[PDB]
Amino acid sequence: KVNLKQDPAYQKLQEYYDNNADKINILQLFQQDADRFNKYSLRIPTPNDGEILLDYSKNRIDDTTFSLLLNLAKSRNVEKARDAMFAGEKINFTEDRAVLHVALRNRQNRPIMVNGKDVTPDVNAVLAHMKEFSTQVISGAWKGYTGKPITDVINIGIGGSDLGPLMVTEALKPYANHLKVHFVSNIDGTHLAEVLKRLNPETALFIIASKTFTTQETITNATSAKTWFLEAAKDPAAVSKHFVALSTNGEKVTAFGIDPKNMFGFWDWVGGRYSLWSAIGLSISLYIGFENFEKLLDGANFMDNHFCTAPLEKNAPVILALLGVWYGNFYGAETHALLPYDQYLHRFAAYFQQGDMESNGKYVTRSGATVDYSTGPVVWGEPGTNGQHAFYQLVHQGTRLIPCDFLAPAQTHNPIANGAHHKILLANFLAQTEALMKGKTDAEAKAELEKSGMAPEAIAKILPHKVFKGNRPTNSIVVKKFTPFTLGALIAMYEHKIFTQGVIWDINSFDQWGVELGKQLAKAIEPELQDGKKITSHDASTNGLINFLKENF
Amino acid sequence: EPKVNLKQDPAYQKLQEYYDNNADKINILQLFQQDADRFNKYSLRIPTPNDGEILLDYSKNRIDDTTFSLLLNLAKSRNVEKARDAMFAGEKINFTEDRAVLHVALRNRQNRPIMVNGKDVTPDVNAVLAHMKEFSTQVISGAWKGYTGKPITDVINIGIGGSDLGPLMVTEALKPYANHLKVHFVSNIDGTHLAEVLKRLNPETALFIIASKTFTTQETITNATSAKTWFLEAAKDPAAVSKHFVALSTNGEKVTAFGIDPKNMFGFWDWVGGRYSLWSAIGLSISLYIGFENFEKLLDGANFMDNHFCTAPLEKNAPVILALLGVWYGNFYGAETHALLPYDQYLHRFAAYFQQGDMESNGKYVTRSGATVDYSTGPVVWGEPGTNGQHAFYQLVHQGTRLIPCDFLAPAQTHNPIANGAHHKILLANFLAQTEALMKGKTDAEAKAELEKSGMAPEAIAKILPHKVFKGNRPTNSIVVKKFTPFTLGALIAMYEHKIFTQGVIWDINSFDQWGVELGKQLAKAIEPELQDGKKITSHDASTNGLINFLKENF
Repeated sequence: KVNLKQDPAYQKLQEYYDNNADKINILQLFQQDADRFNKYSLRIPTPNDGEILLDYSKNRIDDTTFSLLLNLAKSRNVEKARDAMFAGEKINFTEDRAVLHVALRNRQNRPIMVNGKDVTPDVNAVLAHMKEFSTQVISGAWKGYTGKPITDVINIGIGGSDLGPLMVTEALKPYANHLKVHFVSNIDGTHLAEVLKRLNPETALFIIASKTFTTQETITNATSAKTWFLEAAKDPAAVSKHFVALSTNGEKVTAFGIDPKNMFGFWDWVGGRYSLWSAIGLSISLYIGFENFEKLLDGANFMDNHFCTAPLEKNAPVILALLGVWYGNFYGAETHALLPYDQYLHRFAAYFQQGDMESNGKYVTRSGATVDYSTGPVVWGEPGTNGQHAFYQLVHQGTRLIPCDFLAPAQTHNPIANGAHHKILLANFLAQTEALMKGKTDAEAKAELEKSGMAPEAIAKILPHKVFKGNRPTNSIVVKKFTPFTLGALIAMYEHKIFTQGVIWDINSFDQWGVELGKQLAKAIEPELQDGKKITSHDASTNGLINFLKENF
Repeated sequence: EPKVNLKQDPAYQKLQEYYDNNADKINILQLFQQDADRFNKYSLRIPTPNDGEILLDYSKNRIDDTTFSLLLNLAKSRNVEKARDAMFAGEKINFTEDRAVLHVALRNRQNRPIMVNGKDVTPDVNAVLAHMKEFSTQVISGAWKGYTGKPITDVINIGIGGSDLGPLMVTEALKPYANHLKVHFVSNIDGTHLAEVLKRLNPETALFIIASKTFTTQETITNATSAKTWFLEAAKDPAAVSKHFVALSTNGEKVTAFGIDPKNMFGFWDWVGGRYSLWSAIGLSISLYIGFENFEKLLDGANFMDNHFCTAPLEKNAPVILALLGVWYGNFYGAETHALLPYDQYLHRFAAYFQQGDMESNGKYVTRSGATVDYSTGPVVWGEPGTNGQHAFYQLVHQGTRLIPCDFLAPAQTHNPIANGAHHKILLANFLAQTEALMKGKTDAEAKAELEKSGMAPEAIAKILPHKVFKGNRPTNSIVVKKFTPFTLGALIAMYEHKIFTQGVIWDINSFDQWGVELGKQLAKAIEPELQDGKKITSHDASTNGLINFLKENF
């Protein structure tokens, strides 16, 4: 696969950019084209959750740009790559592994082969186990060491074993049963300690989420949790009523004191940052029930089918991928913001900060060459209207191009004050994207200042500060309501956007070699922090930091 | 006193020429190889009276002695010291709004006179503080009763922007100092936010704090009126309102019309920016949660940093140093972002807070003279605490295509030394190793030597090798405190406040206004009636119409 800057489609986009960059103005495009919203929006009907609208019209694209972008998807063989993923080819080429999160939500049970065997029965067997356990815990059948029902579920995991379950349980809170859920991930003892203070050992269920069952942070947290537990329970045999594992290592799990009957497995073709759909989603199933966890899978499967069947010019993940490449590789924007106008989705941007950045924060191509072009952006955001009142000043009147995805539901789960709060929330959702596109010219701001009765000199002083240049691009995504289905569909849509960008950049979206160096160096430092001896083994900064911390232990 | 266009400033030109000649050659590791005294030269220890030293280690940066000199000349050329003194004197440096900028007066612990409109603001500041102290002790003690004669159990701050983020972030950061009160923060106009708090409350024992200067802020007042409605459904007595709602505000007319007694209005002043307001009456939720004595220590820490910023010569002045590094990376290397990475779960909202304080301050494009900038201003600020961030996005910081200066922060001591300190040792090892890694990287030779030592078939070594290389040369600041306490937190917040200020000075922008809010607010007001009415909407651009009409079909 040829270096991307020598790809003829990429070259054509560079030529066009170099000649037209500065002449693309979104408002002017709207003024000249009454069909613009119809042309650059996609409505995706669902069986039972309404339509999903993707409105990508407030972007710096016209007919020429859109064709040139589609042609880049074609020249980088996005469709072929997609089909390779879905067929279980070993597309994680540095680890020589398949990439099959889509198998976890294969609701049609189509055969998908790995090492000569269909994985569907294995996937479905884990799901049936999750369903049985969930019912046992939720119903009170599963009892603690003094014979009581569980009241609290504590997930302990890092990265992919934490963010997904945390984000989704917060997003789908209205669907919760009576169980309280807690998430521990930081090695910082604060994280565990503040959870344990809320708990009764007799009614607490811990879920230790780690494939290896040797991950440092998660095992340390797990063992500290066990120690606390046994201070209450005294009896090591009681650990098996209060600790279960999402893992492959039956020996280690058994040695920790978990019954291996309560080990929920998954596979090397499930990436951590694509894992919430697996056994890793057990805390989701427990919190909102298995039938809701299945609807989340259904939504994801729906989107997987859209990604597979929709032609490129009507394929939501592709179009999103292409827009990001446009802003990132041609306009040079470093970042991309996720702005859900929904407080429950407060951790959505954090979740994709991982799914996107850990996937596409790469620099080596499949041929082993180093890229000479931009790859993944810094992904960030806060839900509206909170972010709106924190940082939008800079999105409107700073020096930066920041493409933003604005998301909202038509309906709220909390229609307080006869719906009044939701109307205001949606008005802001709409107005901000309108504002970013349209801006406010010198003439418009001046006319306002005159009509307000300000004198000419005062108007001169303030006027430049009141001008909004606009032409700032946004996508708007609307659902009828955020439900397990529509959330699953959206998560999967972003998963496939990320995949498609990786294919264009010819990187490996599915490995993570970049975490190895810090892990090694941390292991080397651990023993040096065990006493007050002066450390000289590193560069002078690391040494100097270590000795300062020793003075202050 | 507008300044020359920054790219024309002779000190900025000198930097540009040096960057043009040396950007490709500056390698942090090499600079350590060649200067054994590097850590000593490019670090600062600031002793505090009771909280140990604060260490800023800025040695893992793409700077040599020439770079550092040239950056200091820029802070001189742009008159940072004069601009500081002007702020601290009460001059009207918020030039678009013609207002003073005096969050430093909120923590003026020495009671120095500070003049606004011919009057010392110090007595005013101190009266409000005295009031906050009296009220906080009354609520905390149980002496302040609800409408059925019970002590308060829950405190609900309602506010947006600067009336929320500071109190939220500081209560989370100082949670080990909390008393028995539960604190709640409602900010979003999204009904979910209020509703999920109200479910946990007993109207007999809940106290609401309505934080808004004008007392007209739409989202805050909508939330407040909904809370009041809930409240009165239970209390059924307009008089009960004054036992359960207080205001952080100066509009006594509107407060009192809401049902709050003006005795329970805690005022602040127009020279207090929202994003710099937690030190004022706006901090009442903090005072309530961790007690007034602790709130004063927070103030003391900020005052201590204010004094440092005033007295330290540029070359040993932490805010200025951090500001100048950020201009180096932003304006010369072109980096768009800056990451804040506290290795501290209590500080999980620290980056979020500085998203506002930095980006709403310096996300600006018009200079003091009214001219549009032709250089970059404020970066996108972002981050998550360690080690959470570490397992989310550090792949990209290590091996992506982007320069991302990061501030790593950690304490030598934890408030939660569980398992005999074992978690905190690991936490610290990661705090240290990550910046070491970012600086040192790992060459083809280093990677290959490791691979050789695993039983790796040479074929497989060759195919994996390039993926295992780390370019390194990625800069960081490391900030260490003895412990995150109210004082050390206050000092660090102020430090970043003064970083932001110094950058604003250099860029010749107004760090203290926020005219960028207005267009969106006006366009939302127009849309409101259109969401209610029956008609197909056609008054906007096709996208806004299309979105409206799709929403309307799904109502």
